[PDB]
Amino acid sequence: TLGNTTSSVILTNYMDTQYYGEIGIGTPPQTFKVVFDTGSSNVWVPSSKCSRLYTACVYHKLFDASDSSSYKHNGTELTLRYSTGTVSGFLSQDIITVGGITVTQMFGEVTEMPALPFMLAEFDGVVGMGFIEQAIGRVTPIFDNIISQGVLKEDVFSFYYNRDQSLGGQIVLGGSDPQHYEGNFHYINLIKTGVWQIQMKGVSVGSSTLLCEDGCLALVDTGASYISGSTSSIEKLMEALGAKKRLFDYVVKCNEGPTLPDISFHLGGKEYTLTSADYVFQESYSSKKLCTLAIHAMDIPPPTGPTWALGATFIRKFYTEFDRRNNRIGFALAR
Ligand SMILES: COCCCCC1(CNC(=O)[C@@H]2CNC[C@H](NS(=O)(=O)c3ccc(C)cc3)C2)c2ccccc2Oc2ccccc21
Ligand SMILES: *[C@@H]1O[C@H](CO)[C@@H](O)[C@H](O)[C@H]1NC(C)=O
Repeated sequence: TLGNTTSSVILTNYMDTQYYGEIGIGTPPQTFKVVFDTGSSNVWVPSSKCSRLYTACVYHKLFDASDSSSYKHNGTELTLRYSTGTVSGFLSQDIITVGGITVTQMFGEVTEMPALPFMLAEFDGVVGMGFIEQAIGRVTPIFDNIISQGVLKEDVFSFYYNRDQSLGGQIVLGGSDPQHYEGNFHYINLIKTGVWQIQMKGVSVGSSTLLCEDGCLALVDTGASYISGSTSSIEKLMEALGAKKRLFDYVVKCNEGPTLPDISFHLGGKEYTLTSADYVFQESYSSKKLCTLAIHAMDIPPPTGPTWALGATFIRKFYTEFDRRNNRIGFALAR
């Protein structure tokens, strides 16, 4: 069933690395800062039942079921794994408000939240924008529950991520916002339903296709901060850039940031090009300082990986539309 409704969520941009919006859980609503993640399908927030020995729980908003008149108990144990850390807790049900839409949703109350990395988290929880296939406990994802209401003009959702005092970004549920893109969308069909993953035809450093020559996978992840490849791919890429590997990143000398070549991603029919301005955190131009890149090595395990991931580095240049009706991803140049 389709309606006429489009709904939007204003996002906050934290240092070009974290983009999050707000949701309300319960009656009266308890508000949480959440990441809208196409790379996962579970909704979770920290719990009032999290032990204060977890320092992260001291530093974030906690859902208290005892203050909500609409809460429905479940209790099923749940463990959720991410790139940087793992959370564990139990399932609960309550009303969730996302941009004006009110939906009865099953979500996990997190009772184990490690200080590393959750102390670095500016957001409280996560809202999974993926398919039921990737959902732990085979729990209906929020978008599937929103589609079921028959209010949305279309079964699509769009992402706009700004460059670091105005709008941090925007999510549109049931459409796209033309104020944030230029030209026309170019679509790429998903390899298979269940994942927001597409086929990538090659990666060039300069003009020459130095990587992904025999084809590779690309996960379009709104919950990822960077553009990521396997340890091997990123080693070749960085060697070509003249970047040196540290513990958590690669760096160049700040003076050599503007001289770095363009990086292109062959997706569907087109070439998606990023200049050094799009992938270097250009904090200065000093010969005496090191500058980080917005491209990181990430070994994404099977069945999803080995795969590349196109996170916020890519979405900042290319406004992204996720089409649930036709199992495809659309890109247009972001305004
Ligand atoms: C663009 O804004 C996103 C900002 C949030 C990113 C970010 C980091 N990004 C992430 O975790 C990614 C979010 N999207 C799903 C992805 N899963 S995966 O399939 O690629 C994968 C799964 C397991 C392993 C071992 C490796 C890869 C991991 C985050 C996102 C969602 C959930 C938790 C989370 O933790 C933290 C904790 C601290 C700091 C950043 C994060
Ligand atoms: C928890 O939710 C699932 C559906 O996700 C349901 O089938 C199950 O019976 C629930 N468990 C309890 C104890 O309510």
